[PDB]
Amino acid sequence: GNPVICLGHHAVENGTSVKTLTDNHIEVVSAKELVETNHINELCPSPLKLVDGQDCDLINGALGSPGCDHLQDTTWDVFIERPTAMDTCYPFDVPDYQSLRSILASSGSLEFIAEQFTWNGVTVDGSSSACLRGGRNGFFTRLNWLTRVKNGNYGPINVTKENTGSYVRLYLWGVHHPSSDTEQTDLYKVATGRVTVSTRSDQISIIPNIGSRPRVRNQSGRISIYWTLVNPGDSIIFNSIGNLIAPRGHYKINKSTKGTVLKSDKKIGSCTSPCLTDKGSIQSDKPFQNVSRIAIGNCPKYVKQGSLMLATGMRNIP
Amino acid sequence: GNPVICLGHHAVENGTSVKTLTDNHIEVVSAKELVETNHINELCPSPLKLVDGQDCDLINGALGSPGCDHLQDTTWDVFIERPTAMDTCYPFDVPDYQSLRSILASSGSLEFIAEQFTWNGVTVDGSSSACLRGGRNGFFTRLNWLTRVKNGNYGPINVTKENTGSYVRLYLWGVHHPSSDTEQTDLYKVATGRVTVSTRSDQISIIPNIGSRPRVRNQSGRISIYWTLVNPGDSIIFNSIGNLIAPRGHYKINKSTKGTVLKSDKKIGSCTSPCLTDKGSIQSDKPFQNVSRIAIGNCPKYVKQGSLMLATGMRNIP
Amino acid sequence: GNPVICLGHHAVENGTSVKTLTDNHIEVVSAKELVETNHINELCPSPLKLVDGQDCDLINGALGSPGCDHLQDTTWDVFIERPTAMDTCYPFDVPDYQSLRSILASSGSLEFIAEQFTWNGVTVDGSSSACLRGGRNGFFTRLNWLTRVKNGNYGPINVTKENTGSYVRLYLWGVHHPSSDTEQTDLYKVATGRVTVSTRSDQISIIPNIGSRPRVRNQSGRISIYWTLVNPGDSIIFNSIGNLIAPRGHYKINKSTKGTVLKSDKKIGSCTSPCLTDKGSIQSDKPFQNVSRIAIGNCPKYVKQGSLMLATGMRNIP
Amino acid sequence: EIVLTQSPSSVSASVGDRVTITCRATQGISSWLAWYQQKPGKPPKLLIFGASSLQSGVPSRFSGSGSGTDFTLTISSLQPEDFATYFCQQAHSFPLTFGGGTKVEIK
Amino acid sequence: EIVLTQSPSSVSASVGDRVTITCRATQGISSWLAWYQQKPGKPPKLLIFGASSLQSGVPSRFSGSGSGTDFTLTISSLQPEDFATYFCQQAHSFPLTFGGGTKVEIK
Amino acid sequence: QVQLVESGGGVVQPGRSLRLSCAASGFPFSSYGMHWVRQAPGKGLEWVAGVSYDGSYKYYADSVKGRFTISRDSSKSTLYLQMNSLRPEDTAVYYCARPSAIFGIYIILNGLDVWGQGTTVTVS
Amino acid sequence: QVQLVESGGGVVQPGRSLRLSCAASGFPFSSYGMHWVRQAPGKGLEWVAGVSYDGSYKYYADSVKGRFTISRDSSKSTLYLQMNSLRPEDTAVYYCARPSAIFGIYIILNGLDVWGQGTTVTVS
Amino acid sequence: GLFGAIAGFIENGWQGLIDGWYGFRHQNAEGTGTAADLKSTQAAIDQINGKLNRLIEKTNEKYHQIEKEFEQVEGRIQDLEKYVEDTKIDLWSYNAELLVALENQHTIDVTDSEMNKLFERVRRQLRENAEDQGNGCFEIFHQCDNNCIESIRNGTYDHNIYRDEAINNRIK
Amino acid sequence: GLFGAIAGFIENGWQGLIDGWYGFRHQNAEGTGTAADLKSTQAAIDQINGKLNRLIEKTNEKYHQIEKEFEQVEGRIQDLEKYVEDTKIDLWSYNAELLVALENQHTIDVTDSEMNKLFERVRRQLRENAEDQGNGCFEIFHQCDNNCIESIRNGTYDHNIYRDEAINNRIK
Amino acid sequence: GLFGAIAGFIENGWQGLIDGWYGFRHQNAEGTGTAADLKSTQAAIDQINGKLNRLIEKTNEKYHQIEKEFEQVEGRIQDLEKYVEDTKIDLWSYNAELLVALENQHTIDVTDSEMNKLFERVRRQLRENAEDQGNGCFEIFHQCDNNCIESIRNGTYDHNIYRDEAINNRIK
Ligand SMILES: *[C@@H]1O[C@H](CO)[C@@H](O[C@@H]2O[C@H](CO)[C@@H](O)[C@H](O)[C@H]2NC(C)=O)[C@H](O)[C@H]1NC(C)=O
Ligand SMILES: *[C@@H]1O[C@H](CO)[C@@H](O[C@@H]2O[C@H](CO)[C@@H](O)[C@H](O)[C@H]2NC(C)=O)[C@H](O)[C@H]1NC(C)=O
Ligand SMILES: *[C@@H]1O[C@H](CO)[C@@H](O[C@@H]2O[C@H](CO)[C@@H](O)[C@H](O)[C@H]2NC(C)=O)[C@H](O)[C@H]1NC(C)=O
Ligand SMILES: *[C@@H]1O[C@H](CO)[C@@H](O[C@@H]2O[C@H](CO)[C@@H](O)[C@H](O)[C@H]2NC(C)=O)[C@H](O)[C@H]1NC(C)=O
Repeated sequence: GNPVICLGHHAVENGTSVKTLTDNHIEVVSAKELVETNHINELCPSPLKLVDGQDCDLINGALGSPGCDHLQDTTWDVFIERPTAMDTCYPFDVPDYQSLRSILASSGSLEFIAEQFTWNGVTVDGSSSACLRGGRNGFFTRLNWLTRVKNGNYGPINVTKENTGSYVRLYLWGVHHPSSDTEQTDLYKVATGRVTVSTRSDQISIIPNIGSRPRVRNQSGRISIYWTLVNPGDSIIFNSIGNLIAPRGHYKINKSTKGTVLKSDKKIGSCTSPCLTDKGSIQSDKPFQNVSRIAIGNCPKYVKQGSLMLATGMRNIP
Repeated sequence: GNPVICLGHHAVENGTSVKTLTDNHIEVVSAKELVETNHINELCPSPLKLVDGQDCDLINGALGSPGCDHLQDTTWDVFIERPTAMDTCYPFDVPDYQSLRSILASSGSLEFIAEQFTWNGVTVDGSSSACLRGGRNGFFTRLNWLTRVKNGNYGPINVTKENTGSYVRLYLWGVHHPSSDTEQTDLYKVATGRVTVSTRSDQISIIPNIGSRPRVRNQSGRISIYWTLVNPGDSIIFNSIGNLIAPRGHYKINKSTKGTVLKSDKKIGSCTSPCLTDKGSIQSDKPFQNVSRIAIGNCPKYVKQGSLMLATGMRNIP
Repeated sequence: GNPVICLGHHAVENGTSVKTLTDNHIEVVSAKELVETNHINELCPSPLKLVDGQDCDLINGALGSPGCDHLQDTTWDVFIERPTAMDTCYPFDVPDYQSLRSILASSGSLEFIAEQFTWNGVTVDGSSSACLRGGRNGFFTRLNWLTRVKNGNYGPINVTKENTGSYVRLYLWGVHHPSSDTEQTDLYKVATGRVTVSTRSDQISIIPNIGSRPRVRNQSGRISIYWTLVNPGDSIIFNSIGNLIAPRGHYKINKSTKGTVLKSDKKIGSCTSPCLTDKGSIQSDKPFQNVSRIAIGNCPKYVKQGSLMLATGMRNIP
Repeated sequence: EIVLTQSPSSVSASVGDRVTITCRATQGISSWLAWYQQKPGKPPKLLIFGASSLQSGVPSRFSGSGSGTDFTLTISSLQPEDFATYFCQQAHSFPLTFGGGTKVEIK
Repeated sequence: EIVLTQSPSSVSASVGDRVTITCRATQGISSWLAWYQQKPGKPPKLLIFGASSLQSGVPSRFSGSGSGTDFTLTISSLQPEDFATYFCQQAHSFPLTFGGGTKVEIK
Repeated sequence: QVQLVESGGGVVQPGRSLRLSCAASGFPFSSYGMHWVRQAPGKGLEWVAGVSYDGSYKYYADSVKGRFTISRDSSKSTLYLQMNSLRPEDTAVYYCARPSAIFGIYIILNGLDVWGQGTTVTVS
Repeated sequence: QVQLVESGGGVVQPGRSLRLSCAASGFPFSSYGMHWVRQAPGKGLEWVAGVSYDGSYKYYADSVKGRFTISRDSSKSTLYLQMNSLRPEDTAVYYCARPSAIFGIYIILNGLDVWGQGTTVTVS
Repeated sequence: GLFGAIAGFIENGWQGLIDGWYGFRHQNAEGTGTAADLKSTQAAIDQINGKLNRLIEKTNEKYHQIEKEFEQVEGRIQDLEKYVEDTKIDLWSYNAELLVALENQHTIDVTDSEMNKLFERVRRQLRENAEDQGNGCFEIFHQCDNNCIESIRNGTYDHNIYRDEAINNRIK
Repeated sequence: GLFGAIAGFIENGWQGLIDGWYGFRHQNAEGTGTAADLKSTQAAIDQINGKLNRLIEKTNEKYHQIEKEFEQVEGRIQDLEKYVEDTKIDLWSYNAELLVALENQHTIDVTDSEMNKLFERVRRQLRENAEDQGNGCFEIFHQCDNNCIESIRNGTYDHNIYRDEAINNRIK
Repeated sequence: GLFGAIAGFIENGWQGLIDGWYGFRHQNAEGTGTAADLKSTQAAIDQINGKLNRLIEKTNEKYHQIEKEFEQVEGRIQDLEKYVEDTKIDLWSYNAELLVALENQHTIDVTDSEMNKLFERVRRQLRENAEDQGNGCFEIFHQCDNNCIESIRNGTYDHNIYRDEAINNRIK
């Protein structure tokens, strides 16, 4: 009956299963999940500065369509476009639409630096029954619809603006595509218009085309939206003999530095989370996640696995 | 002379060499190769549904050029373009050619939904000696060449179609670029044509350009092919005063879901393999491969190495 | 007093700290740094063949602007663009500027294969005071400014060149955008010019727009630069009734094969290094680096860490 | 015993400053450090166990570091409620040691 | 011993059905399971060894799964010649055990 | 939910005795080891006593060895701090603290998760 | 090419003996261990006997221990199943089977690669 | 495990051991008992926590990215934007799958090692006064009361004290 | 190897061992013979097969991708489409090279562990009746017939049986 | 370490050991001395150099790439060209961080093993003529002059020579 001293290890009744290099199902004592699979279902307004357009996409907000009166002078870390966003103004397309959106979203600012132009020889402040602002004919809050002098000519426009400031200026302008040769002559009196916007390094000129497009808000014509950047020291010139949709100023190119846009339909709560997804915010300390590939902020890395169990204990053998 | 019991391990005469963290050449008893380097040299028609254009590239098949009669209503998991494919019709270019061929290849279907149009005030079904179908002047089977009324005007076209179905419609149309001002007036009677195809959300308008191009099939003119998508509820409008190459219907936008195009020259065999490459099919259970970076299907991951030996046995020491 | 034999391991006074899977700070005897952080501050001209434009960007060199006389017929493994590069000729823009730069840089050659054209019915060798070559009105060395016959017409241009060689010909041409209806008629006598360059498989046609642009070198007009590739067996046709900026030959498409362009301001030394960066060359045997993401040649892989210490010795326990 | 030395003994800072605190012992206590927040007249609240593991519910701005010899408590963006006295705890072997206290006043 | 338990004991199915069979033992037999095909009056043929490794020449529709405790034999697209009785084998230690047989009939 | 309630702090004279108590609520008290930590008023925290889960292994600070006695009750789920031979050096705000639990086991030697409200012991 | 031929199956009375043989062809027989597996007619497969490559280590089923005797021969490359004390329980279709070779070792304890045609043993 | 202590010559674990990961379990004249060992338990937790803290360092923070969901087919550019994102997700998913599978193989090896570390420490303590039964227990060939047992568990056991007694009880 | 049994104190392997990965080789009065060991052989194969199955799971299946061969220079877009593919191929090639080298380093250490595992098992069996010669063989200090040898190889060897003979033959 | 020799039962290192990585340190009648051990030192160095040569193979050579710096906002194309480069750098930085941490964890374990390897070798040499003190030192129970010491360090020591003297000094 010699004394015996035994050496062993602890175990538990129900252990967890983890993967190793040599097995798919090894039961260990304790394990921690490394894939986050839950989201709040609400977008947390902290610490990231959010902006809800909530009826206005980002471009409609930049142009100043009726619904977007609340987006003026807004600044954001993340802009939130909604699926319920609706056009409210004259029908328009944007060549390279996705780029202008990305340029606006990255700047993270809708501060419109207003400018006073002298459009010599044209009627200004045109409106359209397709773009109603309070049951009244209106237009884009950041665009000026120029038309021929009353019973007169479309006096040629040769306006210029020097970039004195230290920042790069984004000018938003457009070209009106009429629906009939009557409209083109009723408005600008030239049978064929021309719009030429240029800087010292890059340029773009458009001659508008007449024709019928599907009626949107009882309008067959269109307005093509373009944009021109002006670096410090450079000068921009708006030269047009017809169909110019003039700007009222410029936006300020800011630094990306957590500035982007997120397309989601979730409401903005009062929670706090440094990670946003289209499905809602993520509150986790886990490295990975299967919530969504769309992840803005300090987020876990999106993976395809829904569960990756890290062994935090020895082998469990009851 | 006490009894001795020894403990050891097996060995073989000729072992295999493997890499480890601390050596480039370690001889182990047994090893498996993880990099597949062999291919069948034929394309297996199972389980992936293949389609051989075999004289017609995808776009030529979509337009309906002479050779592509056999491609009508075909469906595929992988379309196969050949290097021996040849243009057979009126010379044409396609702005963003690779985008429209990657839309037709993703959809994985050449089902043409035929529609009846009423092009009011024009001759229809024009043909060219540069596009022969059985030693006879023909044209793209999915396009309608519209010219002026015989000894008359090019009655202005304002045809529309509303998307009533639940799918997105892909319309294929074009614009004729004549060779001389004679041909333009001889065909559409206007000095300068115009083609404006539009929906409610996106538009495109083209005014053709007269001039000499290199003779292709004895033709100096060209046709610029364009495409317009129409979402459910939207409407498309073909508005033109000249030079319109009209459609005869639309294609149905399907789901990607293993639908693509592979540019190969290998014959389609009778084998079975879930992985296709430009160099033929791969039959393997290995994780990696050095056959080709072009791999479609359940394929091993392409690597640069030609051999990665995994050790499946102990250290061999004879 | 039995004899004792002890077994141990060496140690040092000051060890090095490394990271493991289970600790951020473990002191081992010795350790090697894997991230290179130092660069020469000069660009080594060996073994890579370098070319300094040094007042001329690549595109200006390809066109032949005044400063770029030293870039003629140069070949390079790496072209070097300086920040001090300046425009020196008639103001010009390039649609898809970045692509033409990429095509020229990857070819790694400014060998200009000169050709003799017969521009029938025009004055040749035009020059502008905006483009001075030795206090004298000059022009791009690789472009030919065509204007109407002296007190005559702009006799239509219908020139064609067949590709007989085995290589792909890059033709650099342009379109002049005049500043006023006077200039257009003063130069080419048509109210509206046209430039149509085309091959058998791809084409492009431009009708120039008239109007004011900001004065650059006392010139309000512009010249849009385009390019056309011609495969062996194919022919290119220059058709123009006005405003054509004709070529003087073509460039030979070469193989990428260490051919690119690097934007740096560091001087070219006399050192030797198989790796270049925008901040200078890297002379290291380390796997990683934090010098610059811009790395050309046999370079360490850019990482975000500044110090990754690999343990090259046992644990150091004094 | 094992002696803990907190440096500095006190510090004043405005809201938003990058605050740095050190706990400093003698033996190898590799990972057994515990940082505590303390308001006057209130019991402590465990902030960081394991010398880096953030406690459940504690904001992510609180961060701990160090291993074996040199320990550190870092706070990225200080908040008005964070004005408190901070204590580190040795947990390698008995007896349990604590520090001299590192308070954060107003500046 | 080690007792194997095949489920179900028989099944009827048409050509093209997703057939599932289970082998079910007592001890940790790691990954040592061998599935066999058997036509009446004919000796067995090894279909799956290692409980997952497809035998050479056996079509890719036959597939095996399981580890340690629960085992499974799955057939994706049944064919007319695949009508047979199926047996699983324990191979962890002596004695060698087989199952009760799982026959596939015509439906 | 989970919290620890303290009691026993009062005004006492040097040389005599007191007993403080810490009643647990909301967690398996008998599974954890427990600690008593005293904040000497004016100074910082000072660990004084600590007991294992069963009550067989008891750990004391060098200042109170052979002077204080810790114990615990499983039926009542209460932690007893029996103080003998008091003196004004032992004047402190007493805290009962619960060492944190780690992945699988309930170690006695770790950081302290939950504290009591703090009951003051004054020795005049 | 490679296969196993069986023989010896006949009609026998209980209590007596038989000897079944399994001739190998097309593989290194003396390198593999070998097994006898019997399919009781009506029931499934039932392992009965197995032998190592050299023939020094023999493994039997609990129903036939001390009753049957397995043996092999390198010179004839044949497998012997000497059955004594037969009884109708032993009535079965006998199969000689070959355990699969894995990695580089010719293990005795694995799945069975090659089978014989099946020789029926009837005991009335 | 690589050492074969856990799931090896240590048949199973002890659920009654709740204050530690490794412990002693004795049988002497006065009775029986079980106590955890701190050093071994502490070392194992340190290396698990040490690798847990390494896996949490928040280093992924991106705001402006590329679009990852599209409402209309576009072709070349969309094909690239989708392929770029898919290639990334694949690589990170492999990085994660390999990391977990590898950190677990090491974790189970570390704990198996720490169990063997404790056993080897006790083996070297008694060092002629006990024999390895094989199941992780030591037959102590001398009287060892509870104070003697504690001296083994806190590392103060002097083998020279019982060497004469033990060698005699083993050899004869 | 980390344990130094294979390519260590076990000088070399046995090519006559064809029925197993680890085996016994004895010399008693009746003669000599070699037998494989099943448990050690099975544990090694299970861990090799286990990691083999892990490396075959078919997870890569893409159909629509980006073009990876070009018949004309284009510039910006083509440069990106190439750089994306090149970046992917390099990363996967590294992921493969590191995987093989790492799994092999582990594989060789596992087989070296299982060899030492078997040796340590037999060491604990005899446990005063034999001594470690060093080469992986035990000098059994008592008569051990073939039935005694098999008792060591199937784990039924009772050391108390021969303890009296064995100690006497060792000490004197 | 996984074997617990270095930073384990070997208390600390010897800075006087300047001619190797592992060595002997004895005390016999004639005096005391230290000598390195080549075999253990070489095996460690060859496995550190073997993994050092693996990490230097120059395989990264790219010349034409995509632009990674931009002087003007462009939008969609620039977003992708940036996001591609960012995705790559992240994946390589992880490939580098995991590589170092893993190679170090293995390195420290290899050296800990080579230490335990040497200790085990000498243990098998003396056999019953020495006992494990625990600190990595063996108490040799017989007279062992410097030639006897050298016989232990170069592997020629015959235990059967001092077996009678040694057992007698241990048991009594
Ligand atoms: C071209 O065709 C369209 C439709 O075929 C014409 O537009 C429609 O006008 C009616 C008027 O009651 C509206 O209700 C429809 O909504 C319009 N259709 C569309 C698609 O917008 C259009 O007027 C025609 N153009 C010309 C110049 O006659
Ligand atoms: C993330 O992964 C989890 C699995 O790890 C997914 O969910 C589970 O789905 C199964 C059905 O297959 C249910 O039986 C489980 O109850 C679910 N568990 C949980 C925790 O959700 C989950 O759907 C994945 N999420 C996404 C967005 O893909
Ligand atoms: C895939 O890799 C293999 C090598 O691992 C390449 O093939 C061999 O090429 C060498 C010459 O460099 C010959 O000596 C060998 O006989 C070849 N072996 C085989 C099996 O082909 C092979 O070419 C690579 N495949 C591709 C498509 O590059
Ligand atoms: C590369 O990484 C190093 C760090 O490893 C960076 O530099 C050091 O910067 C710190 C301050 O943050 C100084 O205290 C050190 O003295 C610096 N050391 C060296 C060697 O520079 C370095 O700036 C990084 N380089 C780049 C280009 O990012």
